[PDB]
Amino acid sequence: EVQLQQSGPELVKPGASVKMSCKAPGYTFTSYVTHWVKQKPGQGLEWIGYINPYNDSPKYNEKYKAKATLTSDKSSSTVYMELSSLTSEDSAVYYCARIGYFRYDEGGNYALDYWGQGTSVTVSSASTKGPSVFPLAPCSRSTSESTAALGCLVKDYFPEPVTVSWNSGALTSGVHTFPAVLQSSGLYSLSSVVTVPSSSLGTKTYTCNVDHKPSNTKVDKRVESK
Amino acid sequence: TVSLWETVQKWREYRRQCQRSLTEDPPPATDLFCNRTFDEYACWPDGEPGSFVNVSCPWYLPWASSVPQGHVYRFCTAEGLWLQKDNSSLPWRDLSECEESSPEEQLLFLYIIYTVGYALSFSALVIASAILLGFRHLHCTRNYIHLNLFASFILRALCVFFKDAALKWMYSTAAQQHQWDGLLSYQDSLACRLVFLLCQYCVAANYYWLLVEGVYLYTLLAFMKKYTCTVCGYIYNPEDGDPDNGVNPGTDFKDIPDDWVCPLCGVGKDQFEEVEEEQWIFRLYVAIGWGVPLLFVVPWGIVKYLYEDEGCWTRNSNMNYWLIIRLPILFACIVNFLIFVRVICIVVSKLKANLMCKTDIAFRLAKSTLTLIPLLCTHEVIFAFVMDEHARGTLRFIKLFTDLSFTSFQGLMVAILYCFVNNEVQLEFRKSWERWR
Amino acid sequence: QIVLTQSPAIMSASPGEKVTISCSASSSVSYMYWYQQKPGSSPKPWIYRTSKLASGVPVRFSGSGSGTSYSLTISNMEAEDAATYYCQQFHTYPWTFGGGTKLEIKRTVAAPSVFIFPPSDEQLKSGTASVVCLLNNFYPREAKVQWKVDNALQSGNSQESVTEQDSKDSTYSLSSTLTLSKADYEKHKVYACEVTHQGLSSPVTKSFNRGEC
Ligand SMILES: CC1(C)CC([C@@H](Nc2ccc(-n3cnc(C(F)(F)F)c3)nc2)c2ccc(C(=O)NCCC(=O)O)cc2)C1
Ligand SMILES: *[C@@H]1O[C@H](CO)[C@@H](O)[C@H](O)[C@H]1NC(C)=O
Ligand SMILES: [Zn+2]
Repeated sequence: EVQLQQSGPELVKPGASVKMSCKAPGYTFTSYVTHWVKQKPGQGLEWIGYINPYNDSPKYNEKYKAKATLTSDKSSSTVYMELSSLTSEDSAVYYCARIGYFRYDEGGNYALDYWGQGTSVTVSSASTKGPSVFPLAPCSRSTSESTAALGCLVKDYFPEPVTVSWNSGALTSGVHTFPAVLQSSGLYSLSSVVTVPSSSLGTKTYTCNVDHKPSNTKVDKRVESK
Repeated sequence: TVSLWETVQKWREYRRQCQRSLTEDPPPATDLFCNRTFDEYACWPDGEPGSFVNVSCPWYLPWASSVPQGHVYRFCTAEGLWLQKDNSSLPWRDLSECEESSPEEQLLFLYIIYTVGYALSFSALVIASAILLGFRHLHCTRNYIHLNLFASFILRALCVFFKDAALKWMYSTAAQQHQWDGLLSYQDSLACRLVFLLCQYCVAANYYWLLVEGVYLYTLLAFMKKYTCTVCGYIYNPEDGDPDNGVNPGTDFKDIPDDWVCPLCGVGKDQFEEVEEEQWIFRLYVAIGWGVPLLFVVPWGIVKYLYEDEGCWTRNSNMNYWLIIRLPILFACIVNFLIFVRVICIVVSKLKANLMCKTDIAFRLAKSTLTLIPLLCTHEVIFAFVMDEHARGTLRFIKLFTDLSFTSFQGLMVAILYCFVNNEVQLEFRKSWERWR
Repeated sequence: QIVLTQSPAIMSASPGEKVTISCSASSSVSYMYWYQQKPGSSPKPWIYRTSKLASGVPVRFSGSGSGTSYSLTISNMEAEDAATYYCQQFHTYPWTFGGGTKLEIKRTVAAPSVFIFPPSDEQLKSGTASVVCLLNNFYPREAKVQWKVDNALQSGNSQESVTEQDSKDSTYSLSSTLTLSKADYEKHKVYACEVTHQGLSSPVTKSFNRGEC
C-alpha cells in the first residue's frame, strides 16, 4: 500500500549525519506537506516534524530540533530529512507520510494515509560484515519420525537484514526464518530451518538461498544429513 | 448607481466588523487550528483542521446583491495551515462564486487621471530640467535650486512608475479574478518594500526643497549689498562701482543699466551671480533640501523594520510611529507659510516704497513661489494637528488616498510655474526660434 | 508534550472473543486515531475521528472514546486482526503516537516438535561451534529450552529466537543456539536440549553424541 518512494537503508558511524529522500509521484493539491515519523523498536512511533514544500519552511518536534533538518526540492518535489550528530538512539526506521483526507466537508476526518516504505538507519561503528552460512542437519538418525528438520545458520553479519529463501523460493511451507539476534560479539545471526518429510532426506535436495545486500553476499547452501 | 466612495466607506466598516470579531471572538480551544485573518477582501475565522471554511460574501461589494448567501471558500489543512496552492502568493481562496460596475468605472477613471497626470508631470519636469541644464544662459544660483526641486518630483514620478510596473508585472502572470487580487499581495510584500521608502523620502524632499525655495526667495529680498558673476566669476564691488565703463562708485546692480556686460568675460548683465554669498549658501540649501529629509526618513524606515515591517510598513495601527515623517513635514509647512506671509509683508512695502519693481526676477519668482507654498502645504497644516487629536484622522487618510490620485499633477505645477512661466526661458525660446529663421 | 498511553502491551485473544485495546492520553484531546501496522509493512490508517473506520476495515472494529480515555474494540474476532495498533493524536503539536498493542490469537495448546542439530564441520573450522535446538509449532509462546552438555546445565551461552505467530496455524517456532568454542565443544560428548512446555507431559530431551554421527 506504500505510495511514498523513500530512500534506501543506511549504515552511519556515530557522530556523522544522514540525509534521506522521500520522492512523491506528485503532491495532491489537498495534501503536500510531508511528515516524518520515527519507528525505533521499543520506543514506539514518533512524529519528527514536517516540511511545507511550497514555502520550503519546516515544522519540527521540539525533541528533534537541532537533530533533524527538513528541506524540500523544488524541481523533483521531494522531501529530505538530515540527522546530525548521530548515536545509537537514532538507529530506527524512518517514515515519511502525508495526510489523506476522508471527507473535506467535515472537520477532523483525516489520517496519515500516504506512507513511505521506510528508510532504516543503523548507527554503528561496526563495519558492514558478511554472513558465513552453515547447515543445520541432524545426526542422520530419525528411526522413521515421519518428519525431519534441517536448515541454515546464517552467522556473523552486519548490518541487518539477511533474506533467507529455501529451494529458490520453491519451498514455502514448513519454513521458519527466525528474527536475527545480535550476538555478544556485535554481529547478527539467524537460523532458517524447514520441516520436510523424513523420507526425502536422501531423495530431495534442499538448497538454501541467503542474501545480504549490504555486504553484497549471495549464497546457496545445500544442506545434507552429513 | 453604486458610489466609488460609499463602497470604500462600507469596506471600512467591513474591516471594523472584521477587526472587532477577530478580536472579540473566543479562541477555539482546539490548540491546533488555522489563524483567523482578514484577506483585505473577506473576513475569515479560525478553521477546524481538515475542513472547508465557507464564508458569506462581503457586503461592501457592489454586486453583493446579485450573489446572495455567498460562497467564497478557503481550506484548513490537517497541519493547521490554510491551503497554499502557491506559497510565494496568498493562500488558496475560491472567489469564483462571487464575481461580476459603476464604482470600478470611477476607480479605473481615478487611476487613469493619476497615471496620465504623473506621465504629464514627469515629461514636463524632465523637459523643464533639460531647459535649465541645456541652455548655458541659465546656469545660475537660482535655477540650480529649481533643478533640485524638479529632481525630487522627478524621482517621485518615476517612483510611482516603478510601483505601477510591479503592479503590471505580477498581474501579467495569467488571467484570473482571484489572481488579480493575489498579484496585488505578492507585490505588497516584496516590490513595495524599497520603493515606498524612497517615495516617502521624495515627498519629504519636495516639501524641504520648497523650504529652501522660499528661503532663497527671502534672501533674494532681504539683500550694503554686493553681487558677482556666473560665467567667469567677476565680483562687482558696488562700493567700488565701475566708472572705467560709466558707473560711478556706490551704485547697486539694481541701478546698473541693462546695456551692460561683464568687464572680464563679456557676457550680459542678465548673467549676474546674485550676492557673492549665493555660491556657498547653495551647499546649505542642498544640506537642507536632501539632508534634513534623510534625518527623519531613515529613522522612520529603520523603526518600520525593527518593529513593524509587516504589510509593506503600511499598517500603522499598533503605534503612531508615522509622526517621524508627519511632524518634520508639518514643521516645514509651518515655516513655509511663515515665509509666504513674511514675503508678502516685504514685497508690498518694497513695491510701495518704490525700492522694487514687478519687472524684477525677485518679484517674477515671488509670483511663482508664493503659489506653490500655499497649495502644496495647505492640507498638511490644517489637518496635521486638528485631525491628529482623535481617531477621525483615520477616515481623513482614506480621503488623502483619493487626494493623492488628484495630487499627481502637482509635479507639472512645479514644472510650469518655475520653468515654462519663466520670462528668461521665454527669451531663450525666442532666441532658439530666431536662430532657425 | 502530550502522552498517549495504550494498554495492554501484547493482547492474545481466541477467535470470536471480545478484544478491547485502550489508549489514555495525558491531556484531553478532541478525536482519536488508530493505525494497524502489520509486522512487515508501514502503518495504515485504521480508525479515524475516534469512531470512524478506515476504508476496508471490517465492521467488527469500532472506535470509542472521549476526553483522555479512548479504545479500539473487536467483536467477531478473527486471526486477520493480529497486529500492532498505534493510537495517534492530531490535536496538538508535537503529534503523539501510542506505544502500540500487539494483538495475538489464542489457540489449542500445541506441543513443540523438537530437533537438535550439531555444529557443521564447516563451522568446526571457524574456531566456534553453535548447536541449535528447534521447537516447532507449539502454542503457547512460553517454552523452556535447557541445554545440557554432558549433563552440565548450560547457562548464558545460548540465545533463543522466536518467530511471529504463524499466519496459517497460529503456532510459534523457537530456536536456541548454543554458541560454543571449538575447544569447549570437542571436550564433551553428549549434547542435549531439554524442552519443557505446556503441551508436553514430560520435558523432551533430544540428544546427540559428539562426532559419533
Ligand atoms: C496659475 C496661477 C495660480 C499662478 C499664477 C500667478 N500667481 C501669482 C501672481 C501674482 C502674485 N502676487 C502679485 N503681487 C503679490 C504681492 F501681494 F505683492 F505679494 C503677489 N502672486 C501669485 C503667477 C504668474 C506668473 C508667474 C511666473 O512668471 N513664474 C516664473 C518665475 C520667473 O520668471 O523666474 C508665476 C505665478 C496664477
Ligand atoms: C463548504 O463547501 C464545500 C464545497 O466546497 C462543501 O462540501 C461543504 O459541505 C461546505 N461546508 C459547510 C460548512 O457547509
Ligand atoms: Zn563675468
